[PDB]
Formats: sequence, structure tokens, C-alpha cells
Amino acid sequence: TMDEKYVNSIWDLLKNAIQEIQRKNNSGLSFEELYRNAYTMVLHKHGEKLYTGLREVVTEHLINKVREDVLNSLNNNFLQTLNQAWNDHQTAMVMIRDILMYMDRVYVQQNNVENVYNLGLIIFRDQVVRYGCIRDHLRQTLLDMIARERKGEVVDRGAIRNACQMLMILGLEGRSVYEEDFEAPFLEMSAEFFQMESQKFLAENSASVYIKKVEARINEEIERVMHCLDKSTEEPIVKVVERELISKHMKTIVEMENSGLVHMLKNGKTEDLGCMYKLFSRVPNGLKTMCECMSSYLREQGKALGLDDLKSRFDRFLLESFNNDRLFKQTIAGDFEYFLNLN
Amino acid sequence: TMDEKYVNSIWDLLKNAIQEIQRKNNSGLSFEELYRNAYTMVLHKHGEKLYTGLREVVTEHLINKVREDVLNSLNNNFLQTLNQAWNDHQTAMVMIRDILMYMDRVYVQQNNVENVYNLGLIIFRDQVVRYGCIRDHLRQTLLDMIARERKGEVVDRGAIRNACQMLMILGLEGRSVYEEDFEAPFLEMSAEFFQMESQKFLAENSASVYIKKVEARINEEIERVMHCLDKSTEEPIVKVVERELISKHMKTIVEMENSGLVHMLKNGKTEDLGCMYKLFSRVPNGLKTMCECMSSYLREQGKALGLDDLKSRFDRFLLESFNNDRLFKQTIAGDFEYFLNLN
Amino acid sequence: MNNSSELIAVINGFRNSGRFCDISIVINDERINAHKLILSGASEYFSILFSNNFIDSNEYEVNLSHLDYQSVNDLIDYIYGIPLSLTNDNVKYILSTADFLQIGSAITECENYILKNLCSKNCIDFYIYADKYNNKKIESASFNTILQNILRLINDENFKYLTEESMIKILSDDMLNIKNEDFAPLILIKWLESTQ
Amino acid sequence: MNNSSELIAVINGFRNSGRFCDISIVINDERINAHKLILSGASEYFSILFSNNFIDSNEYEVNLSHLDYQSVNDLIDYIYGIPLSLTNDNVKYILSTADFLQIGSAITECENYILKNLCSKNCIDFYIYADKYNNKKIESASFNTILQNILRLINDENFKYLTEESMIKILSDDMLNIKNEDFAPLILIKWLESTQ
Repeated sequence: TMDEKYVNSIWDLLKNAIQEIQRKNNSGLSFEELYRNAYTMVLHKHGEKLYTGLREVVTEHLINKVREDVLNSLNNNFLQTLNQAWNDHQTAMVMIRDILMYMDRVYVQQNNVENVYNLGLIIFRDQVVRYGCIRDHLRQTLLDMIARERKGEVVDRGAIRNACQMLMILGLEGRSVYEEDFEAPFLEMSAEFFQMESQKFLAENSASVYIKKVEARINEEIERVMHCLDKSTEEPIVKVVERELISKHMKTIVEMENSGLVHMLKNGKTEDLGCMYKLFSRVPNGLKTMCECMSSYLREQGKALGLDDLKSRFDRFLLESFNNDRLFKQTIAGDFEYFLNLN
Repeated sequence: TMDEKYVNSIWDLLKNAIQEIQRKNNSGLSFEELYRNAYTMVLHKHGEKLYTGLREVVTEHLINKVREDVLNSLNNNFLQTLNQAWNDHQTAMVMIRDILMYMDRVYVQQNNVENVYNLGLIIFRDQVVRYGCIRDHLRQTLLDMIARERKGEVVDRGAIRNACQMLMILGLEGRSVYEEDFEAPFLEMSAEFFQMESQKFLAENSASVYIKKVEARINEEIERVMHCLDKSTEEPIVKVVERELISKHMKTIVEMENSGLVHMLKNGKTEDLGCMYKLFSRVPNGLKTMCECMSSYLREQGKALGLDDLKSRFDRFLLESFNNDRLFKQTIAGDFEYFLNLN
Repeated sequence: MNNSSELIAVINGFRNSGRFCDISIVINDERINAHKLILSGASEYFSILFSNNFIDSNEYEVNLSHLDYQSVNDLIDYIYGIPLSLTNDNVKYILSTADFLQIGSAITECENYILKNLCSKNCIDFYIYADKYNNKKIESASFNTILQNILRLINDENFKYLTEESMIKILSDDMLNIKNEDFAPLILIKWLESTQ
Repeated sequence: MNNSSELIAVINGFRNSGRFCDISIVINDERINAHKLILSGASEYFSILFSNNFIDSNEYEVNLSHLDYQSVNDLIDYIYGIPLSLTNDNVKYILSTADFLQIGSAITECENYILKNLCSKNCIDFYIYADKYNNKKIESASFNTILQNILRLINDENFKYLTEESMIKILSDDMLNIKNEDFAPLILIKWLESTQ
């Protein structure tokens, strides 16, 4: 067959051009001439040879050259070399889509296949970013930088920002790559840090100081997400901070001797008691624990007694510190109905 | 007053610029700077000084320079010098409207006065084109060229075309200048030519040859209008051709001995009789004269006679030559009712 | 179908990208990059500027420091596919710049907004504005709106800014909405008390 | 108000005048002067051409001699403020050129006109066209319109132009509008008589 040798020859012309774009030699390439060869290929029902061929050329470049350049930089400027490889791939794929535009508008549209841009993202994801050693090193580098910053060290936030935005784009208008490769081990590492930091604060600080320190960590983790990561990570990290520091120590915080809720009710620390209400409202069974400890103290004081002095004091705590919550209101009202039952 | 000496000084800057445009030295003029001076002048309610001043500068240029250049070319390339003066004025006024654009959009709009373009047309019309000696020479040059072309000479049609299109634009979206300066003496000169040419053809040609010669002159005068003049002159000239050659000789054409209508009815020249019908239908009382001469011949032939041979012949003339006209039909039918009355 | 709105969106996309940009507008220290053809189509100032008849015709930089930046920027956005977000505070400055640059599309949209939203609290400010920028259309309309709210405006904050010549023009003959035929000297007293 | 339609009319006015024209299209011996920015906005071919990434990016002349002149000229008029005067005879060539230059605004207007005016006398010609230009959208629609008018088209003038492979595809299975279940060999006879 003439065309079996002719179409293989017209492809070699386009194959050489794509390879020239990969070498950044696009400067001396003719768009007009190269577009006609791709235009004639699609019209003569030979788009299969062009599409399958494109995949094989891009795969060749990302395995033999791009993957090796990243693997030979694992110890010196890893994130910088990987980001440069990512930017070079994006610049190449745009100009590859530029010359093969007729295939990107006619062939991929009616045959229902991935476009030049999406095809490039899949090969760069599977052969470079998600490749064994690179995938592990990217995870270990990003997690160490966050762990160092939490200790009080200065890290390249921009390098973390670029690596996270790269993982988001490689998910093909999704967060599947960013979640699996970065978010999941990040929340697992963070939970281990927040639990160890919780144990420190419960032994070297007061209950009032603890609540303010948790709020400081909530606002610190929001800043890290907004400046270094994707803003979709804001809710999952805050929930980890809330679980490890509040939820796992709810009864402990309120039962702190000469510092907890009972101590705050005695001394009448209005603004300080309000801080506990603002933090415990974030977690489930938080305000329930505050009510149970309050009812335990209120019932004992009313038992000891006259009663109009207690109701006036607890109404002041309800409106100012507990923001007139219906759960706290029925707890106070329920305890005063119990004192009338006694006599 | 400071502004009585300040506004007179800011005008001198704009006055010098307008004079530079008139000398074709616009190349080294700054639009940005000149626009601000005109902008500040209109905003500070001093648009009167700018508008009255503009009229005086344009008037100075068209009287002292432009008028004198045309008057010094009356014998050598008059139409070429006048057309160049017209093109130079149009090019200057556009660039004058360009720098004084704020006056042309704000001052003339709310004060309800003529714009820069229309103001220039009025001064060029009154001081150059309609000026005594130039106005007479333009009329004498254009009329001579048409009179020469009618004799069989070759004239510059483009020069006539440019001069006529100039007179049309100077009428300010009207034909008042073109009508008074050119059309009126043109129709007066043409009528004198067509009447003398009519006298020639009536003595050296046949009635049939005359009708075809008038049609040739109608089509010749339409060509002259379409190629050298304004197409609004098509109807007025055709009416002059029709009046001088047909209307003034209606009875003469039909009463021509051994050539007229009577001769055509005898010989049965069907297509030749149809040519007379097509020409006489243009003028009022034309087909009426044809009917009166036909009825005069038809009534005498029916009087001499049998009658079925005359009705068959006249029905053939009615449908083929007279295009089944209702006036000709009632004339034939009316004459045959007269023959039945005789006996 | 009409694809004029689709085409201008791609041109505005090229403008932000920096594609085909052959002109820059400088206002003190701020820079706006645009296309010579686009600015000439809507604004007749740029059309006469880039006409190849002057020294300023063949240039890459245009200095318009005497005009408001936010006004010029929004007017260029109006020339492109972005609609003008008209508000009572900025319309005063957008009309002045549109009048200088002579953009017909923007001068009408601004005038129509001013005439529509000509309230008692606005008319007092729009009259002094039109008296400075020689806008006889708004000058007559703001004058009529002042005359119909005269007794409400004598106590207003902006009453002190009205000139002596403007006060004579208001009281001059008729059309001033005053139920009593003796309010005219009392209006003069309130002006002499506000201006001192 | 939207002044997008007013702006494009002034740009088209500049195009005819020769103002701001920085590009020329050459088709054999004919020349069309336009603006680089305007052509790049509607047609993605010119957008990729004038992208400053190739040797052909910085040029004043573009040679498109392999395309129909009247088709290219009307498509540029469509990019500007002139609506496309679509007719059954020119739509065949306007779609082909619009597909090459990849103008979305014109490819839709042409396809919609073809699908709307797909008559029995037209479908026979539009199938062979879509089979050459790989347009599966019109190829399926013209095939369905041929199958529903099969017995009317066997006597038609354009029936001889239908290929052997196309005849097999038509008779292949079902959907062919034939009341009698024995018309299929008679259709084959009429094709062998028309093509000889």
C-alpha cells in the first residue's frame, strides 16, 4: 500500500516538529506548513496514527529525559528542578496543541477522547509526578518543610505553593491527585503533631491559656493553607486541630483543678468563660460537656443553701458568656425547679 | 482686563496653527497641545472668539491666496487649478476640524451654528466658485466642452465630472449651487442646439429616420449625464430633448409626404410604425396626434368602399404596433360605427 | 447570529494578556495597555490622534495626567466588553473625561444616569458642575430641580457653595416653587447666613 | 447600553479606508487588507499564527491560495459587522474554509443553515461533501434524509455521483423508507443503469 508508507512519512515530519518543541527549538518552526499536514491527516481518516503517535512521542520525552532530570536532582534543588520540568511541559504542550489544533478541534471532539492539554497532564502525572521514587521524595520534602515551619524555621512557601498547585491541575479539574499524594499523609502527620503539642500544653499551661492557644493554632493552620496549600484544605485541617486539641480532651479541660469551668464560675471570669463557649461550640458534645459540669456545680450550691442570689449570677453568665443559648437556659431553669422540689 | 489680553494671546496660538495647515505644514503640528487650547477656550465660555476668528482666518486665505491663484490661471489649466484649490481646501478643513474638534462637538451643537466643514464650504463657495470672474469662466468653460463634444470633439470628461461634483457639495446637501451655476444655462444652451439640429433632420431625413435619430439623441444625452454630470440632470435634459425634437414638431412628423403615418399605414410598415408609437408616447398629446391622423385616413378609406378587409388590417396594426392601446382601439371602433351610419 | 459581543470579549482577553497591544496611556505613575484601533473606534480623540497627520500620531506612549485615573481606566473598560458601573459619586468625573475624549457611547450613558437620578440632594451639586464644564443640558435640568426644591435646599449642606450670580439667576423671575409670594427675601437671608 | 455593534462598524469603516491595517491575505492574485487583532479574535488559526512562537508570526502577508476567494472574503466580512448572506450554493464552500480557519461563530451558522434547508434535492450532494471533509454531524443527517427519500432519489440527476461503498452503506440493514420489502435489488439496478 502506497498510503501505508506515505502516511508514515507525513507523520515523521510532524514527529520531528513535536520533538523540536520539546527541545525549545520552536523559533524556526513554520505553523502554516505544519498545520496543513495535520489538517490533511484528519480529513483523510488518519487521525488515529496522529493521536497514537502523539502519545508515544510525549511518553518517550517524559520517561527518557524529564524523569531522569528529576531523579538526578533528588539531593540538590529537587522542587526547583521538578517545577521547571512542569513549566517546560506546559509550554511545550501549548505549542504542540498549537500545530495539532485541527486534531484538537475535529478528531478528539467527534471520537470522544482526551484533548492535547489533558493527554499531556496524564503522561506527566503517571510517568514523572506519580513515579515511584519522585512521588515518595515529593511527599517527604513537602511534609518536612511544614514540620520545620511548625518548629519555628523559615521555609520556601512559594515552592510548596507551586508543588500543591501542580498536584491540583494534574487531577484533571479535580483534587484526586492532591488528596492521595499530599492531603491524606499531611492530615495524618499533622494529627500526630497536634496530639503531642496537646499533651505539652495540658501539663505546662492553665485551662484558660489552653483555649487561647488552640484558637492561635486554628488561625495559624488557616494561614498555612491560604499561603502554601489549596484553600479546599482549610476545613479538613481545622477539623483535625479541633479533634486532637478539643474533642479528645473535652472533660479534661472543664475538670482542670483551680483553672477549669468550676473555678471560672466561682471567680466570675465572664470574658474568660466566654472564650471556652466560643471554642467548645466548634465540636460535637462540646457545649453538652460545659452544661453537665455547670449543672454539677449549680445543683450542689443550691443544695447548700438565698436562692435569688444564685439565679441572678447565673443569668449574668447566660447572657454575657453563653450568648443566651437555649441549652444553657433550660439547664439553669431545670436546676432551679429541682431546688423547689427539695422543700 | 487680564483675560481680554490672555484669550487674545491663546487665540494667536490657534490662529498660527490654522495658517500652518493652509500652507500644508501640518507635519510638525502637535494635536494634543492644540486640542487643550480649544478645549479650555470652549469651557471658559470663549467659543465666540474661536468661531468668529476661524471664519476670519479661512476668509483671509480664500480671498488673498486661493482666489488670486484661480484668477491667474483663467487662460492656462483653469479647471485643473480650481479643482486643486478645491482639494487643498477640503484637506485643510478636515485637519482644521481635527484640532478644533471640541468646538465642533460642543460649541456649534448647543449654540446651533454651522460646523467647521459646512463653514468652509460657504466661504469657498461665496469667495472663490461663485466669485464674479471665476463663476462666469467656470460656466463658459463647462458649456463649451459639452458644445465641442456634441460637434464630435474629444473633451476631458473627468474635469467636467469633478467640477459638477464640486458644485453639488457646495449646495450643503442640496443642488441649489449646481442648478443656478450650471444646470439652468446648460438646459438653455442645449435647447438652442436641439432646435437647430431638429431643423436639419426635418430637411435632410425621412420621418422614420427622424424618430430613430431622436431616440439616438435621448440615449446620447443620458450617457453625458451619467459620465460627466449629476444623475439628477437625467430627467430635465430628456424632457428638453423631447420638447425641442418631438413636441414642437408632432403634426409635422406625422404629416410628412411619402414618409409619415399615412405612408406607413399604406405600405404596412409594422415595426417602423411601432417606433413612432414608442417615441410619441413620451410627450403629452403625442398619441392623440397619431390617433387624429389615423382616424383621418381610416374614415376616408371606409368612405371610398369590403369593410372587413380594413378592420382586419387595422386590428393587426393595433396589437403589433400600437401595443393594444385603449385610445387607438376606441378610435378604430368609433370609425367603423360611422361607416354603418352612412348606409 | 450576531457575534460582536463574543469578539470583543476575546480582544479584552488579549488586552489583559498583553497581546497585540501597540499603545500605552500614562496618568502620573499609572499605565494602561490597549490597542490603537479599539480606542479610535469609540473615542474620536484617539481617532484624530492616530490619523498620521501630526507629530503625536506615530507614538507608543500617550500622557493624560490632567485626567482622573479610575475614570480613564473604567472608560477604556467601557470601550471593551465591560459595562460601566455608574454611581452618584463617580459619574461627575466619568462625564468630564468622556467629554474631553469625545466618546459618544459614554457621554450619553452618563447624562441619562444624571438626568434619571437627579434628586433634591444631587441637583444642588450637579448645577455648579455643569456651570464649570459648560453643559447647558444638565445646567438647565439641575436649575429646574433646584427651583422645585428651593425651600428644602436653603437648609441643605451644599447651599453655601452656590455663587452670588447663581442666586440672582434663581430669584430673577419665576418657576421657583414658593407657595407664599414673600419667601424670596427670606431665601437671600439664609444664603447670607450660610456663606457669611 | 451595549455599543459592541457600533464599535465594530467604525473598525469595518477603518478597514475599507485602510486605517490601522497591519495584515494582508493573498489568494492567487487577490488581496484583502485587515487587522491582526480582529482576525485573531474570531478565527483561532490567526490567533495561533500571530502568537510570536513561530517564523510566520511576525509578517505582513499571509498566503491562502488553496482556499476559495469569495468564501475567505465573506468570512472576513462575517468577522466584521457584515452578516453572512447564506445560500444553498455557497454554504458548501464557506463551511470548508471556516473549518480550516477554525471560526466557531461561522462553523455553527453554516451547519445550522445546512441542517435546516436539508431537502431531498440537497441531501444527495451534502452526503458526498461530508464524506470528503469528515463531517460526521452532516454525514449522518444527509444519510437519514437520503434513506427517507430513497425511491425519489434513484431517478435524480445527482444519483450517479454516489460511490459503490455508499450504496452498500444505504442498503446494509434498515431505516430505508421502502413500503415493499423487495425494492432493494431494483435500487441497485437503477444505480448500475445511471453509473453504467
